[PDB]
Amino acid sequence: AKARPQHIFYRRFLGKDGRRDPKCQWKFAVIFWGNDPYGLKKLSQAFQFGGVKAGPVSCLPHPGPPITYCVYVYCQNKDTSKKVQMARLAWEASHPLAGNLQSSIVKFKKPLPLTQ
Amino acid sequence: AKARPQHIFYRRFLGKDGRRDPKCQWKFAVIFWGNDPYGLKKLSQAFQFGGVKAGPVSCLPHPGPDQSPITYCVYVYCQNKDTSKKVQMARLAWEASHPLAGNLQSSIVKFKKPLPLT
Ligand SMILES: [Mg+2]
Repeated sequence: AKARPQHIFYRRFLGKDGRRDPKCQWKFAVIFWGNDPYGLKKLSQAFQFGGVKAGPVSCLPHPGPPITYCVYVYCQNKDTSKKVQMARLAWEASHPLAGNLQSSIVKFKKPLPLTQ
Repeated sequence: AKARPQHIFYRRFLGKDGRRDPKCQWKFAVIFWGNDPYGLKKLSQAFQFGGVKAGPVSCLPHPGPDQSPITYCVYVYCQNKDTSKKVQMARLAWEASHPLAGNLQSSIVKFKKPLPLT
């Protein structure tokens, strides 16, 4: 529903990257974090392609003595991950509505079983 | 509460790596993933030190067509790559120590930018 235009933006932005190469192992990702969770929720729903899959929204730990929500985006190759980092950054500049998420590229040693 | 014995195992195991070393930035972590949430929950509650902080349990995606176990995971954020591997060992010790605990797969994590954890 609400995350739909954002989805199409990434759809043509990522281009070839969205399609999945069965050989590549899921070893990199992009973590987005902000204070407004529903924004991340729409980001999570938007980044759903064969080649780029976002996990659900969750938190980072903070010592109690404001919650920080985050969403992890998993991508087949390091090249793609940077692209996702740009993709959102473009949307943020493109659409003034969208809040400004901080982010960081993620590097896994051992691959993950996203598929097969 | 139920993850008290597990917490104390790590408390002594990690030793000084549990401390802050405040100069350090958080750019490393360890992702644990398996098919049993509540084991990961207990892990998450156990890993809670000044130098090692675990996020809550979450999932990894799967595609609609794929038959899947609905695997869950927890991130364990750290000071340095030094602590991150130690974390990986710490859990493996507990897994070999206590046969009860299901054997989680895991992976050391590396971040580009530091995360806001202080
Ligand atoms: Mg803006």
